[PDB]
Amino acid sequence: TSSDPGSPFQ
Amino acid sequence: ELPEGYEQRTTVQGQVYFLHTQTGVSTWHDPRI
Repeated sequence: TSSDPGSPFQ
Repeated sequence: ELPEGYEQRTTVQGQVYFLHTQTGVSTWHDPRI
């Protein structure tokens, strides 16, 4: 439950 | 199962993204695969 990146639409 | 370092993260986006920040892994693919 720890992320630095944004989520991809690819 | 995964190698240690990855957390299993899922977004309401309906897709899972496997994150492991040693070297900043942000990926669609299961890293064990």
